[PDB]
Amino acid sequence: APQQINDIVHRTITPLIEQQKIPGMAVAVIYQGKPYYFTWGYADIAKKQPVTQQTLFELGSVSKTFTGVLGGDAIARGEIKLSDPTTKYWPELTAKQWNGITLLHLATYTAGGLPLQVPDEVKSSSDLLRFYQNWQPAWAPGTQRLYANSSIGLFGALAVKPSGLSFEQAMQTRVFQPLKLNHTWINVPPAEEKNYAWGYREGKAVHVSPGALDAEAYGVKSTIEDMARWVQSNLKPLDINEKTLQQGIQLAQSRYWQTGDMYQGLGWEMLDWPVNPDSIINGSDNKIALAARPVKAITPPTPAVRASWVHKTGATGGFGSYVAFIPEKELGIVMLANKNYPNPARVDAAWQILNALQ
Ligand SMILES: *C(=O)/C=C/N[C@@H](C(=O)O)[C@](C)(Cn1cc[n+](C)n1)S(=O)O
Ligand SMILES: [Cl-]
Ligand SMILES: [Zn+2]
Ligand SMILES: [Zn+2]
Ligand SMILES: [Zn+2]
Repeated sequence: APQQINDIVHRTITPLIEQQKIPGMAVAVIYQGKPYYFTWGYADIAKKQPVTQQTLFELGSVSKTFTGVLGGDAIARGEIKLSDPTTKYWPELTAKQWNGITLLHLATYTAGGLPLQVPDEVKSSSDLLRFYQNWQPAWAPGTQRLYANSSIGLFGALAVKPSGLSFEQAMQTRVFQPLKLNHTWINVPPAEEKNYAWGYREGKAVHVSPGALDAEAYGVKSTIEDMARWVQSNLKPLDINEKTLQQGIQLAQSRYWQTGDMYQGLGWEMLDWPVNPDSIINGSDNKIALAARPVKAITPPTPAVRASWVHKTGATGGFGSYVAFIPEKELGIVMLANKNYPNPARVDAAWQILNALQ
């Protein structure tokens, strides 16, 4: 890699690892469209297995970017419309509060207060229906954004219904395979489990536990190479030969709602570039990122703006991830770690690197 990249990566990430006690980390810096890879530490401490470019990490909520693009691909196929009512795809959702809640609201967390989590007691389709049937909204739809796995999670599940495919089969055939993400998995196959890093929480080795709608909201695992290719695909959608997927990527970066200097896409979140770094750093703290905030509709949604900081944080019990990119500059970064360390530390490091390379 260019010396300038090597230097800023060492001086930014090695101290981050020292400061945050991260056991293993993989970073990809995309510079002029090309990924440069860096690894540190161990995927499995006790076995002394190093992190490599083939190590699988839990992406956590970075998974929502795949769900948003899959939903965009379904829009481009004409299979769904964001204005469609939820009940078109789930008629059994007869409760009156669902009158007026659209797929747009589900995808963008604006349904009116769907909770952050699907309750752990939900273990079957019948349990899931009772959960949504009994939910009482705190706000009218389309007025407040409250980040929630139960919101975009339902969006993903319903968006694939017209295809007749399971969510996992839809994601594999319509996103992973066309983009040659051949080491990205909702369910890690046994033959690949040897590359699956352990996450570390308070010293103990942990993996994410199953949960309702986990694949849609936080359940994808991937390598640093595949995630760099994901960033390249979102930086340069016109390079993708499948037209519905090219357009789905663009639709996921459209701006549907604004709150402060942040715009809500499908999975992705966006800000105008140049960005105020303190805003993205401070705003990534869960105290803010998970709080309810009023939104203003953008009608029609702004088509994907090239001069944007586009990003998503993600976490599981034992992992912490971050992806950010700037289409106008063909600049991006992926940071995968097997410790869940505070989001602001992730964003600060990413901005220090990309700012140095602009
Ligand atoms: C996106 O990053 C969301 C991640 N969810 C985390 C979290 O809430 O901190 C997990 C995945 C929570 N969770 C709920 C149900 N299950 C199986 N995990 S993590 O702490 O376990
Ligand atoms: Cl140094
Ligand atoms: Zn040094
Ligand atoms: Zn791969
Ligand atoms: Zn392989």
